[PDB]
Amino acid sequence: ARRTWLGDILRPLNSEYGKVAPGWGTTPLMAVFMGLFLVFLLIILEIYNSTLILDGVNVSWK
Amino acid sequence: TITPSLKGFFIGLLSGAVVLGLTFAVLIAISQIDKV
Amino acid sequence: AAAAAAAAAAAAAAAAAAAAAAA
Amino acid sequence: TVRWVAVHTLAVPTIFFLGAIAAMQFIQ
Amino acid sequence: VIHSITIPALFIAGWLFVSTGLAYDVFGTPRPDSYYAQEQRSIPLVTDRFEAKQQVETFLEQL
Amino acid sequence: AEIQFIRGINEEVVPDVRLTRARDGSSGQAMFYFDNPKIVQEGNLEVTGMYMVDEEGEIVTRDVNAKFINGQPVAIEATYTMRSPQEWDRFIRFMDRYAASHGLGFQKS
Amino acid sequence: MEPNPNRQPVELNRTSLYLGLLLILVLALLFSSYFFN
Amino acid sequence: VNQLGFIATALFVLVPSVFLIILYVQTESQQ
Amino acid sequence: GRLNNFAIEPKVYQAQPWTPQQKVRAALLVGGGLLLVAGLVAIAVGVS
Amino acid sequence: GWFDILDDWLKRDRFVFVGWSGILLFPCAYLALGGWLTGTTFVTSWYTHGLASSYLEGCNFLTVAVSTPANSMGHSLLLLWGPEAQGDFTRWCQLGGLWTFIALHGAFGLIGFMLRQFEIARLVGVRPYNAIAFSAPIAVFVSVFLIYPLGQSSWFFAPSFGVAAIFRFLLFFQGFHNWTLNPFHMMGVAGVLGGALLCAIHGATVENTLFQDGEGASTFRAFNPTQAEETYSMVTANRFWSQIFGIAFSNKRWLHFFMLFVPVTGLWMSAIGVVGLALNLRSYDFISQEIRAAEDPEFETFYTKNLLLNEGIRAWMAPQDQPHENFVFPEEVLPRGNA
Amino acid sequence: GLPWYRVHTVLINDPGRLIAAHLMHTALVAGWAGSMALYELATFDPSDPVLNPMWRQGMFVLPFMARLGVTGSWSGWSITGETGIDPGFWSFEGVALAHIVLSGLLFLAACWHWVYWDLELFRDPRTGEPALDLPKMFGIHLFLAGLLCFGFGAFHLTGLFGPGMWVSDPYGLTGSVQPVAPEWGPDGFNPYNPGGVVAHHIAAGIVGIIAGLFHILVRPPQRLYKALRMGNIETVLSSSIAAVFFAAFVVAGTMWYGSATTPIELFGPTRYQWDSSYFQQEINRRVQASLASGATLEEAWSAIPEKLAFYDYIGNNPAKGGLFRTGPMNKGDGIAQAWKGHAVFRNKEGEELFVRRMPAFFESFPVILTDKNGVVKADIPFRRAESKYSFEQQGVTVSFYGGELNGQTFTDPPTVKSYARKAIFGEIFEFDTETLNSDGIFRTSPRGWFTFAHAVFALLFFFGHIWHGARTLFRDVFSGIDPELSPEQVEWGF
Amino acid sequence: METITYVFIFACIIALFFFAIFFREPP
Ligand code: CLA
Ligand code: CLA
Ligand code: CLA
Ligand code: CLA
Ligand SMILES: CCCCCCCCCCCCCCCC(=O)O[C@H](COC(=O)CCCCCCCCCCCC)CO[C@@H]1O[C@@H](CO)[C@H](O)[C@H](O)[C@@H]1O
Ligand SMILES: CCCCCCCCCCCCCCCC(=O)O[C@H](COC(=O)CCCCCCCCCCCC)CO[C@@H]1O[C@@H](CO)[C@H](O)[C@H](O)[C@@H]1O
Ligand SMILES: CC1=C(/C=C/C(C)=C/C=C/C(C)=C/C=C/C=C(C)/C=C/C=C(C)/C=C/C2=C(C)CCCC2(C)C)C(C)(C)CCC1
Ligand SMILES: CC1=C(/C=C/C(C)=C/C=C/C(C)=C/C=C/C=C(C)/C=C/C=C(C)/C=C/C2=C(C)CCCC2(C)C)C(C)(C)CCC1
Ligand SMILES: CCCCCCCCCCCCO[C@@H]1O[C@H](CO)[C@@H](O[C@H]2O[C@H](CO)[C@@H](O)[C@H](O)[C@H]2O)[C@H](O)[C@H]1O
Ligand SMILES: [Fe+2]
Repeated sequence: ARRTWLGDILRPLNSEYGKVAPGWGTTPLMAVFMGLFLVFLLIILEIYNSTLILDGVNVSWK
Repeated sequence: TITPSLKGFFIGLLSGAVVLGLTFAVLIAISQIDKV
Repeated sequence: AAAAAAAAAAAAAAAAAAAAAAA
Repeated sequence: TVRWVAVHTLAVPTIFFLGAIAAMQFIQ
Repeated sequence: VIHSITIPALFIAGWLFVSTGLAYDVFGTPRPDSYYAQEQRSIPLVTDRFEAKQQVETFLEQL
Repeated sequence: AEIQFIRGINEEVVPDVRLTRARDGSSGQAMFYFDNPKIVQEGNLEVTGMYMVDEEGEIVTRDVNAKFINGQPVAIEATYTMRSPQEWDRFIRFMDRYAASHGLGFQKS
Repeated sequence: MEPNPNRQPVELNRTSLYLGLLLILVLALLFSSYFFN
Repeated sequence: VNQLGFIATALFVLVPSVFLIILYVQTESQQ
Repeated sequence: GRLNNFAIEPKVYQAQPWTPQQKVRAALLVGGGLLLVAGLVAIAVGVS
Repeated sequence: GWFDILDDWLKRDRFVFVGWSGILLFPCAYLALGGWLTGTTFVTSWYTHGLASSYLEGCNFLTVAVSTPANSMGHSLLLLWGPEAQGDFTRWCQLGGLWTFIALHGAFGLIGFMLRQFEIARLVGVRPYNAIAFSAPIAVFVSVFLIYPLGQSSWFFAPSFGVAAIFRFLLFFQGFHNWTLNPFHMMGVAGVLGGALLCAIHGATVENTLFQDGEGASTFRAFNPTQAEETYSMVTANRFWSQIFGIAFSNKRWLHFFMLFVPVTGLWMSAIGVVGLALNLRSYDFISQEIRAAEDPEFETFYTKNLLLNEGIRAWMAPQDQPHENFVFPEEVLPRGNA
Repeated sequence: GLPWYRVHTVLINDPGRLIAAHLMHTALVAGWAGSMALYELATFDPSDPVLNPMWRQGMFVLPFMARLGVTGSWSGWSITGETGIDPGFWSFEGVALAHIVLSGLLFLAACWHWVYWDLELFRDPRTGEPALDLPKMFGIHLFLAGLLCFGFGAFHLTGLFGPGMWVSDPYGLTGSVQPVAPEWGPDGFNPYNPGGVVAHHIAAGIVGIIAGLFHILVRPPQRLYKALRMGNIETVLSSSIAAVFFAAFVVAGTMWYGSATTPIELFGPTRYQWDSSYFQQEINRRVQASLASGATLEEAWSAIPEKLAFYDYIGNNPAKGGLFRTGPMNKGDGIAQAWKGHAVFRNKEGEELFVRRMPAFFESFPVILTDKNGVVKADIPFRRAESKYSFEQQGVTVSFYGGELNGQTFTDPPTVKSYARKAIFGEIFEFDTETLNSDGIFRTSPRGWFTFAHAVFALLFFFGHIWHGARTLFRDVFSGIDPELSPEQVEWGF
Repeated sequence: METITYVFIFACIIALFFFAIFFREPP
């Protein structure tokens, strides 16, 4: 193999190839953040569809 | 302010969250009972 | 008015180096 | 708790709807 | 195994839903005498979006 | 100390087994070769996998495909993988309990 | 040194050639009218 | 009437067929 | 006869408790990133 | 304790399988089918379309439909708590919100059914080719019931979940879109017709070239996921069709990949055509044929005869199928063949 | 041994030749962008932005340059049309030659990465196999994407270092590239507010930097590492195809319904501006507000600009097109020259008649003239039908207020029939049918071609996601070799 | 030129039918 300069500079980043956290890790944090993104995507869709009309938000070209 | 549309969105979000929590709570309790 | 962004570069550019090194 | 819901979620509005449809023929 | 608690009370529950005239009120279906108003040959199509509920209950006072 | 195809019924034909191991003593399956088993003849039931009953629980092998010649099934070849040593020692224990009771060679290469 | 041992060969037998030529020819017979308009 | 519509039909005929023909006469040489 | 090609996945091993070497680099990651985002909200104020 | 007990309860053996996919499938599928049954039994179409389309109004099985919402609703989701109905179930049933109920539930029930196919194949340990073949009805449902009204004016121009409403939808696409002349449609017709033709020929020749006809018929043990493919001979069928048609399969794998391949591709190309027809980007006319029709008025093909029939479908079906436009066509402007 | 549909899969096990193929694909995309910009720079007519804008000429790549700030070329014109400016280097030609030399540099790097494929960066030091650290790679790529998102939003679109973006009025009359301030509040989720786009790239850049630092420091849990099959390269391709078909459906939606990022001065009007009669209400409101201040009908209708009446024509909305009707709209009905005026129709007693307009769902529409109430007074019969309400029995004339024909009244019935046949299309315009050899058949906008192409591409990428997620999760049955066993296996015997 | 493109594609289809029936690939 070739031991280039950028191979030695960018090595610590390709070093843990299958290193996993044990157990469930941060999956409940990921689940509540996915629920927050789902509520966010819903709000944005119901603003564009105008099925959630807000004070000062006029969804048109005005 | 709170619009009727925003308040109805809150009603729909709480009823969806309820149905989604109630289905998983019933399934978790039924799975914990029939634990073989 | 107030130099908010002017001095923000210093606190935003020095932070980049921290990551780069510790990387 | 068992597959007894198959009769409680598919036979109850079926018998209700056949009662409605059998009532529907004696109109006008 | 055997199950005969209430089969035919559901049939009368379905019969009294239609025969009394409850299904027209629950599902909003108009009565066969109550399609048009007493003077006009117009169909009450909803023309608005956020006034549509008030449009339908504005039409239902013509009957 | 038995092998089942249909939970309740047992396989009374001894399979030709070819155990395999990784060099790191971590993973390795076992290619089974049932030569004319009793499940192949009649039965008319439905196999839901190879069930390997024991006294320390059970090992299920879903990879179970039968070989046919001219419309007739003649041989059922299954393969079970290990992927962990805690299932490897369970399979070697279920193998020692099977080769004690039915009679098998263990001709190690 | 090593010439990247991965270069597996490409097969395309004659019955694959016939099927692909049938696909391209009937797609051109279908879409020729719309390309000519 | 398209003048360049005939080129589209010729490029639709020729270009995948040249790929399949090169792939076949290149696989008969060493498969 | 037709061949295929699949991916060779690396071996799954659990993450060990760290050392000073990697702990101080995780600290110089987090303490770098917090003052980085603290500068970015100041640029976000200065452009609004 | 938390998760593996629920995972082992769902993947357990039962009368029906209900995996992790069943929690998405069975409420959505049950509510879509139930909303269709309670819409064709009770819910009218009078305030949206101006029609009577329920069993309560005296219709048969062919003329009931849970019709689309009104054109003034636009592409609104029509939630029960939404700003249009505002909790009123009567006004939600009258404004056409049952259509959006059935459509969104049919979408998430189809999602849950294809996840169920992936889950059962991940259990049995097979390759999930059934979930790849189910990508075609999902693409047809998404291109027709979702993408086509979302590219049009509103949800009003959509199939209205009936039998005769589906026949109106076919006549609407003939009249307003010239959808038979679309090449993507023609690939859809050819995929479906070749699939049915492949279905009949394959059934006819497995039932003919059986290994044991009846005379020394030792009934061997049959397993169901082989779909009875031990019982016939490949060599006799290849010898038959090489002499009858001049071309025949010699693989049991490529033949069945061809049976997977043909109507899924057919159905995927018609999905591409309906996605183009959402933006009215249809294949209506050949331009040089219009120039040759304008050059001399004694030129007539079957295509120029079809354009006058589409003109007739448009101008005669248009005041009743689109009553929000308020079309007043006099008898003098309506196209007649004796004019 | 590989079939034709599997020849690209030799790059699965070598991270450097995959870099070479990705670098070539990017060299191809940048070369198309430069070439498309050069071909559109050749065949462009920047001599009339009022009635011949870039959405009328079929310019597709031109508006995505002009949307972010590229106004003006080296030849000495502008998109706004001032015919002398100094834009600097960043013209249309400047960014075209920039993408051309970028395509050449990425091709040279693709050639280097294809020749020098085997490096130490792609191998582990323990085993001999090539392995990539994907859970980390997503962190460095998300940190870079969030850094460039925050940089582009907080420095470009605010105009603190850059031009702005394209901002216009509600009717597309006065619109140029101006710096726009970020909108914090609920008005930033209005899609037609340009401040929400800036506020969006500031906020999503900060959240992307935070999450990229989260992955660069936190390893994945074991449960979803084995569940989502990480360490395989194909789950990354699965979920990336999912995100990219979600994104293609979102851009087809915001192209078709319109937003602040797809304005009508660059891409053309929408079909919902015809379906609601959006510009006709503004034209009528402007005529009535002129009529209230002591004006005639000629002075009220003559003050309306030709661009606002050009948005009120059915040949400009993108739902009047064809799939194989190719090219620009100026092949479709000719180059527009001047607004004729407002056609006003009478009925020989003095009653004003109104032409019933053609809706988009009709390839041909009958000419029907109504009253204010909707009673049909006159029409044109079909071919040779008994004409009761015909233009000669009813005595229909036509008057033209404003525009080219000012105050000209036409009484002879074929000319009134021709003007009513044109007046079913909206406002009537003068069209140069020659010099492009234009047919009479309407074409569609770049709005319609963008929405068509990326709804089709998003639908096909859904099938690509199904196939790749099925190939990822079912690897051991599609191959025959379980992925969690080491391939250097021996045998035992039994 | 317009007709002969259709006749050329149809004639290549018939020639492919002849090469597919009689010059078929042996097993
Ligand atoms: C104050 C902070 C702020 C503000 C003002 C905005 C403002 C905006 N964001 Mg951004 N956002 C932010 C923070 C913010 N964002 C943060 C912190 C994140 C997380 C990183 C995001 C992530 C995000 C996403 C993922 C999206 C936005 C979008 C938007 C826009 C919504 C308007 C629109 O056109 O939607 C139009 C889009 C929708 C209404 C979403 C549709 C959702 C679909 C229906 C889901 C199902 C799709 C699936 C494939 C099936 C389709 C089936 C179909 C074929 C029938 C607007 C510019 C949207 C955008 O890009 O618009 C162009 C968008 O999709 N944002
Ligand atoms: C997202 C892609 C995209 C979009 C939306 C556009 C949009 C536009 N282009 Mg650009 N263009 C593109 C990519 C695109 N282009 C590419 C990749 C090139 C290089 C070839 C060009 C080169 C180009 C030129 C040279 C010109 C345009 C012009 C135009 C305009 C007219 C388009 C038209 O008539 O299409 C017509 C579209 C069709 C007829 C649809 C084609 C459908 C195909 C053939 C279907 C194939 C079916 C398939 C074979 C079936 C397989 C079945 C199998 C799986 C079983 C419009 C603004 C014209 C213009 O006005 O420029 C100023 C113009 O002259 N473009
Ligand atoms: C980022 C997107 C992306 C990427 C990187 C891949 C990559 C891969 N695919 Mg997937 N796929 C995708 C999206 C993608 N696909 C989409 C959208 C679909 C539905 C259309 C598919 C459906 C699919 C199937 C059904 C298969 C793959 C297979 C493969 C593998 C071998 C590909 C090959 O050798 O083709 C070689 C291709 C050719 C020699 C010629 C193809 C010519 C096409 C049909 C027409 C010309 C296209 C034109 C040049 C490109 C412009 C593209 C642009 C407009 C999008 C490879 C890992 C194969 C597999 O899994 O191997 C094990 C496989 O069987 N793909
Ligand atoms: C027919 C639809 C369909 C099917 C069968 C699959 C199947 C698969 N997906 Mg894909 N996916 C889909 C659509 C689908 N997907 C859509 C639309 C997206 C968003 C872009 C994704 C995004 C996605 C990602 C990012 C990944 C997958 C993966 C997978 C694989 C594992 C299962 C999984 O993660 O499910 C996902 C679960 C679902 C699709 C069910 C969603 C149910 C939602 C939450 C209901 C929401 C109700 C809603 C709130 C009601 C409001 C409606 C509103 C209009 C009012 C499998 C191949 C994974 C994989 O490839 O691993 C190798 C993977 O990483 N999916
Ligand atoms: C004018 C418009 C015309 C439109 C086209 C109409 C013709 C359609 C015919 C059917 C298409 C192919 C279906 C079988 C697919 C297949 O795969 O058949 C293959 C032969 O294909 C082929 O040779 C492709 C060429 C098809 C020639 C058709 C001649 C028809 C006879 C006309 C005269 C009758 C007296 C051979 O089988 C397979 O071939 C190989 C495929 O990988 C493998 O070896 C398989 O195991 C298997 O043997
Ligand atoms: C290497 C392999 C090559 C194989 C060739 C296969 C070609 C297949 C496509 C043929 C297109 C039509 C060609 C004949 C007419 C013509 O020539 O249209 C051209 C536009 O094409 C184009 O803009 C090509 C780009 C099309 C993008 C539109 C979206 C496509 C999304 C993909 C969806 C897939 C389902 C140019 O238009 C012409 O040029 C105009 C002047 O610039 C004039 O108006 C002319 O009258 C004429 O319209
Ligand atoms: C909508 C909605 C909902 C839902 C509901 C439901 C889900 C319901 C269900 C319902 C159902 C679930 C129903 C059922 C029905 C059934 C039926 C209706 C049946 C019928 C049958 C018949 C009629 C039969 C016939 C026959 C045949 C087939 C042949 C032979 C002869 C005879 C006659 C026997 C809710 C409230 C939640 C919410 C709101 C919305
Ligand atoms: C070497 C070099 C150079 C150069 C470079 C160049 C010059 C480049 C170019 C490049 C280019 C020039 C590129 C191009 C590209 C293109 C493309 C890439 C295209 C594609 C296309 C497509 C893909 C299409 C498809 C299709 C069709 C066919 C039609 C219809 C539609 C569709 C889509 C289907 C220089 C000197 C600077 C320097 C450095 C080095
Ligand atoms: C057993 C089957 C026997 C079938 C017999 C016919 C098979 C071969 C037919 C090939 C078609 C060639 O037919 C020939 O086409 C050219 C067009 O290129 C026609 O030419 C026609 O169109 C051209 C445009 O190109 C005009 O300039 C010309 O004025 C007009 O007559 C000829 O009038 C016709 O003779
Ligand atoms: Fe079969």
